[PDB]
Amino acid sequence: MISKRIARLSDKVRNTQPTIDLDRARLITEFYSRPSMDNYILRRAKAFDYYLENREIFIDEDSQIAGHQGGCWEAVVMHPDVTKWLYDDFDTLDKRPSDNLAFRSAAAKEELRQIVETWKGQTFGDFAATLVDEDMKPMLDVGIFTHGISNQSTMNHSPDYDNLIKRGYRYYIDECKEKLAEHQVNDVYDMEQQIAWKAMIIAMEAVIKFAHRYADLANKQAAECIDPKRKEELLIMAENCRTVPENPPKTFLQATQLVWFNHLAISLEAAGGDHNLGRYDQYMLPFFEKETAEGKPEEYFADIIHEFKLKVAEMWNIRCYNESVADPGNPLWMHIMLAGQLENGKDACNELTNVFLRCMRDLQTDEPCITFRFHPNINEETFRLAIEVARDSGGHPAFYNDTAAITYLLSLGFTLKEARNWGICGCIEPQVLGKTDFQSNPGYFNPLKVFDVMLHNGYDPVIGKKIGIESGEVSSFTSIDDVMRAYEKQLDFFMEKFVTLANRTLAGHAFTLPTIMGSCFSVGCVEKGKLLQQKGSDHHYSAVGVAGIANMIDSFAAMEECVFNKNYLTMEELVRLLDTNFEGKENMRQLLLNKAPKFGNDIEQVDKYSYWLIDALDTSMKRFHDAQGGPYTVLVATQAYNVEMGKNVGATPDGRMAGTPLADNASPMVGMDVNGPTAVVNSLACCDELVPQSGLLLNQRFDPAVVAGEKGIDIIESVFRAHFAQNGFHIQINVLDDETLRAAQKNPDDHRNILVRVAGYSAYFVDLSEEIQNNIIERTIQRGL
Amino acid sequence: MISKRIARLSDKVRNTQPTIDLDRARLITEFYSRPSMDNYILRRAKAFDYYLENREIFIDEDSQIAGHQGGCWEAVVMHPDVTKWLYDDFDTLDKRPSDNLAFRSAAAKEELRQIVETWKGQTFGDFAATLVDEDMKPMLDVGIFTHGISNQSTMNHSPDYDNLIKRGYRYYIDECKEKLAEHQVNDVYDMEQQIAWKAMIIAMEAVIKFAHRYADLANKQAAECIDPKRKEELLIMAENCRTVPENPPKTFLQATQLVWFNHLAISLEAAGGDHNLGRYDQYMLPFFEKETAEGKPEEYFADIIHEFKLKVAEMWNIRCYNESVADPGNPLWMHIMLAGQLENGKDACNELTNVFLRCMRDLQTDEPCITFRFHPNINEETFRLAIEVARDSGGHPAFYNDTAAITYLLSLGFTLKEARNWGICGCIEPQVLGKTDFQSNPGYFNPLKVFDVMLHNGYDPVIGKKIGIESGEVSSFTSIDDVMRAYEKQLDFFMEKFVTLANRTLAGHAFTLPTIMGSCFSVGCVEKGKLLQQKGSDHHYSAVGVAGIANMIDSFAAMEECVFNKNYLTMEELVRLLDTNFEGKENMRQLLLNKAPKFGNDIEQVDKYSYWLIDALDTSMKRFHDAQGGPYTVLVATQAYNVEMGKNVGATPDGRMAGTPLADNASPMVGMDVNGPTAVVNSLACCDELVPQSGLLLNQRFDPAVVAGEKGIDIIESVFRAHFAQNGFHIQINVLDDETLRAAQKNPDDHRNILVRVAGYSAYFVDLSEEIQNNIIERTIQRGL
Ligand SMILES: O=C(O)[C@H]1C[C@H](O)CN1
Ligand SMILES: O=C(O)[C@H]1C[C@H](O)CN1
Repeated sequence: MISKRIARLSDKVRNTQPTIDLDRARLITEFYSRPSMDNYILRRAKAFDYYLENREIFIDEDSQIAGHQGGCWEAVVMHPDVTKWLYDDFDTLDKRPSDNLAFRSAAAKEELRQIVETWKGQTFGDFAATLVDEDMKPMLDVGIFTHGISNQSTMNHSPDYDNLIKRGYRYYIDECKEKLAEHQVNDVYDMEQQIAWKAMIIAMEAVIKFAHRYADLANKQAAECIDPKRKEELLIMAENCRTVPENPPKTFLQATQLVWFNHLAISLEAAGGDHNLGRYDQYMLPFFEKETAEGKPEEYFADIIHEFKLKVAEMWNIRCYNESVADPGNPLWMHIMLAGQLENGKDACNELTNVFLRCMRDLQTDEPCITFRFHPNINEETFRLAIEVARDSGGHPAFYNDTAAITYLLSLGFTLKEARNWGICGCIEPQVLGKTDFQSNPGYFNPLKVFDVMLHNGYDPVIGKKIGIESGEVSSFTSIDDVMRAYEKQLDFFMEKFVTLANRTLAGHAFTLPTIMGSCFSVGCVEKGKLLQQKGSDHHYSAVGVAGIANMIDSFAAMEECVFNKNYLTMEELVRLLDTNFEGKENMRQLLLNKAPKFGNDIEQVDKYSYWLIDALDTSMKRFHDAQGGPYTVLVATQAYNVEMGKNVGATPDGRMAGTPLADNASPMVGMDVNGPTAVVNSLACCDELVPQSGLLLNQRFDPAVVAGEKGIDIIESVFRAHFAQNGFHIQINVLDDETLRAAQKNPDDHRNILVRVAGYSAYFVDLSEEIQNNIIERTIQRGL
Repeated sequence: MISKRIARLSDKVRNTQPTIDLDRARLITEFYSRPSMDNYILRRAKAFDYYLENREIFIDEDSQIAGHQGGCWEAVVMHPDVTKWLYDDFDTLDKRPSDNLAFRSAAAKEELRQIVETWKGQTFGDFAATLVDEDMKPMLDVGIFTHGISNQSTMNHSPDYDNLIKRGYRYYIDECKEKLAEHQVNDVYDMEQQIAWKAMIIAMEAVIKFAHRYADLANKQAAECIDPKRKEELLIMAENCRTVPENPPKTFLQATQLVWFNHLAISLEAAGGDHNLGRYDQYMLPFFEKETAEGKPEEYFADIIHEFKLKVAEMWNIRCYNESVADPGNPLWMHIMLAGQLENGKDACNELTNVFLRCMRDLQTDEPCITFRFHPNINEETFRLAIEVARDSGGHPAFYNDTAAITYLLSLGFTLKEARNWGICGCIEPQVLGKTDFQSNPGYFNPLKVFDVMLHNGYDPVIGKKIGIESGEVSSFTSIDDVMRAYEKQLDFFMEKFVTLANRTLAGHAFTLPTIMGSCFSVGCVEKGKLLQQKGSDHHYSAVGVAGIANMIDSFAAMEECVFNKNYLTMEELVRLLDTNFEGKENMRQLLLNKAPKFGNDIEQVDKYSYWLIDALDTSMKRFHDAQGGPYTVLVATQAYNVEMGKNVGATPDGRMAGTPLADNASPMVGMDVNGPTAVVNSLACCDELVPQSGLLLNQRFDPAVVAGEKGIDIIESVFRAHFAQNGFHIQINVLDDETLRAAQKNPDDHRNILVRVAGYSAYFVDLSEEIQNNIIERTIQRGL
């Protein structure tokens, strides 16, 4: 069904081999090699300007929208200034098991040399490493927590697109100028406001210059164009790129061209991801409505949305070799929000919502993450449509409950009107578009490794050493309640090592690594004259990535029913069994696995511990604030860390074997949800899903035959609405066969469009490692409920 | 009668040609050329270490103290990273008319030209240039004021030698380590403290490593040394440099080695000067007594004090070609304080004060400036000795009244015990040693130029632009009071412009240019974890250098006389008189010249205006605080700006002619004090000399025949004590023959040791330009009072 233009654009994205680009690396390295005493924030604006002035740019034949990250299709942009892993991990850059990257031409050496070696020891990531105390290094080694935003900028940019779409850069530039002219330096620290406004001005004029570069390219190409239809596309492009982003868009294409330009510019200034694109069906609606009444047909807009979506799919955010194994498929976590409600609470679904969903019906892209906002008065037509496409084309959208999200946000200090205008930076975490500086990556926390360390009263078998504290020798435990307290004591100590590292790191950013473009249109920054790292936003909070709950819940139900009720074994016998990885006593392993109930089967005796753990985690981290004064929130998600962190957790009492992967995110352990998906969501409702203010990341998988047709929607819609009626937040669907997934393993070339939801992002199954593929195939296939 | 060793050392300093050095310029430029995202304060510290690990060093055979700025005698260390003037003024650098410098090879181009080109547009001075508003540029151009600290660091450092000499660097390193260990980063700005302590550690361990380079070098020269006296010196030097500044010195020579290392380290980290050396006769006394008890003769200390004084006289602080002619001779303004009171108010003189004065009797060096602290209980021997030496030698103990300084410092928020430990950074401004961060260079202010603009109701005629405001039309002045109210409005306008620019600049240092070493032992910095620029000292205040006062006083007298009293002309006629430089009306200029009283002759009619003017400038600047929260204070001192600011002021009503030098500093104008030196100090008594906190700089010359014999060290007291009882602060004399200073121009190489006090600094007359020489020769010669 898709247009021929979109079929070629899609093909270029999906099939051009991704090549490492040296434009940015070369030009940034040359700018920072000019000695300077300019203040480092002004220097960084000026380095951004210099890079956008000299980098390569192309306009592909089929493109109606100007701009790519590179000067060729599928360029992979580099950040040797920020990323220290580009030194340690350099040799595997073009041999990865998750991220197919190639050099263009054995200018692998221009980068080995002239650049990565030149930066040795002086990258941002090298500064971040100096903030890690000696005791923390074993903690990081065995995977108790990770050191987030230590090789990326603070990322997670949420531009005020609702207002930017009406104003254009020149509005904010003039604001900074007006701010600058009435501002007095009375105190040394007042220079901060001067630097911030100036830097933001320099950077906004930089992007305008960048757009004018595409306009001139477009215009030269137009002069040599014989096809009248293309000649007109290019004169319209050149005209668009002289109008926008500097000025308000006049047309639907200009509005998309402004948002893309701004998105792209943010992507290139600093290493990082997770920037959102706002509520496209909302801020775009005046343009669709106007030009539609002018005669333009639905497909005019469809092709633009498709090119727009493909602009994002082409982007990369390369991470250290290790984050690329646990984040396989390279999530950008760049959301577009659809549906939800307006300020006054009435339905926000519109015609453009449907136009967009019908595009996804015809062509799905790995990114962006499409975030569909359910609410009680959601248009039923539109809701079921979104269900249709999640099952059919597969991949998107995930589904989100406005009533749960607005509760989280109000509990975080937002007003009702603000809460109604929420989106995501990251996997699933709610936030108020345009007015939040959400830190999605302080790091991850591994409750199960902490438990492992508690089962040995502070020593770690894996790396053999004392890294925790004495929470209590295991023989002294009278009850499940006694071991709960011993855990809470170990959890409290490690939660505080982690928050110390995270607070230190976010503070260091404030003295080394700005993000100017991402500040410009975050509400607060221009008004206060403070970039994001200097507390520019009115709202900061940090989500702790809690790597799973299922294994902890199950190993605690297993200890209660098998150690303290039925007394099948003391606890010293369990550590010996666990230490010895069940070598021999595999009869006993089956006792723990079958004789005690497992999470996700709507079994209150195991389900009671979900409430307990979410609560201790919330309580433990909430005795601190982050380095910008905001709360620490609970998020349950592992991405591929269930596998990678699992590799470092010995045998757990739930029956899980040493080094085997954990459950996936907040879902039950593989094989244990034997009672259908209404029971899985019923189990998650014992967490008190109004508590974790940055969400429970939930994966569900259905057999495509059983959820076929129109009654098949009714099954999915029921499972959904039942989740939401219990304050469920997020639900995420794969409608995929066990057999269909092995066919793509044996014959990847014939199944290069099966799109899987991994965690809070989607990826092409053939792009994923074989180890990660089998971990997605192990997921439970719900046959109904 | 001075030791052969001190004669040789003296010759090596006084006669080796200053040659521009490229170690710092080379090594620093090299370092800032390695790209780095490290924080710029940490980077500076590491830059500092790197330079100290690779600069050339050398040890003269006649030296017992290690360390020089260069690897040869009289090296001139360059600061291309800071000084913007190095580009625009490169060409004249080696053809200067009051500096006299030379390149060794064709390293003019070799390196130093190419190095400055590398830095082009990226020096600290370039960044400071951005802080000047458009409308301020004409004001700078015609010399209404000066952009202070725009090509230097905040400088003006004042180490806590009293404690340092007892603790060594290790004490402070360990205090940084302890504080770091306790410190939590709970807010982003808490990282400031981490960065401060770490940078101070790096910088102090760098100076220790540097000391070791000298130990290793001295040891090496010991073993090849065939003379057992010099061999023993070298082995002492080596043991010394393994001891200081890391640890508390144990000996007079070590205490001196420590002081010199610290001073020298500060001078090399960043451009600038005005660092004081403390009360040497005080903190050194325990070592002198213990070693004199042990049989060391006076001559042992006399030769260390001499070499130490020469170590400082060898130093350079190169300024731009403009400052290079208004500050002729390269003032370093590095004071050693002598005498004064102890904490309890008792006389602080001791044997070491005399030993020190005896050295100056025998050998005077241009720097350090020596400030003798007089007070009502001062030892009569010591005081009269100090006078003798000021007379029979390049006058160096200038004289300062403790009662007047302790009054200034009390009005500045200091305690009585604090104010007794006072010294100078700058020319004459009082501060509390170890506990003050005094800005001696916010910039100068030209009240006479402001007066010009007032006479033209806001216009500057030379440039024809209305750079000021509407003071009022001169044709409307009913009274001398009307003119005074007019000048006040103009003064307020330009004073606010000046303060705006100085405040912005001092803010600028706090985001670009640290002074780490000078922060280390400033009380407050290590305690608070703040370098000086981040408000580390408990006391910051800023002296506005007011370019003279005499011409203003005389002009207002001349106007009250000839315009308003005896109606010789009207205000419009006076203006035309002035706009034409008195052309064809020399009768009239003689009227204003002689029919109206002048300043410095104890005539109340004119002297009443000195109170009004000093009050107006104080009141006007007290509307504001500096950027660190401290007050602005008045410093009446022209330096040699009376020539270079003179050239931008038209004829004035006191009879001075367009382009003509102003009166020098806080003195009366050439020719006007005709009634003796005792009357000049009575005239300055109508200033109310308790009001200019930071002092009026007073120059007085005497005919050598008159004040000879003991009826000089009896008649000298005379004019001294009567200045002090009248609350006089500063009384600094030069006793040159006037016929001696003319013969010393025809035979330069024959009067190479003639040292004149030229505006709070002191220099050898055969090192000044002719224009600055013939102007120093127009100072009133007093034949007695
Ligand atoms: O690493 C990141 O980008 C964030 C994404 C997710 O919200 C949790 N960690
Ligand atoms: O320019 C300077 O270095 C200071 C010195 C003295 O206080 C007058 N101004």
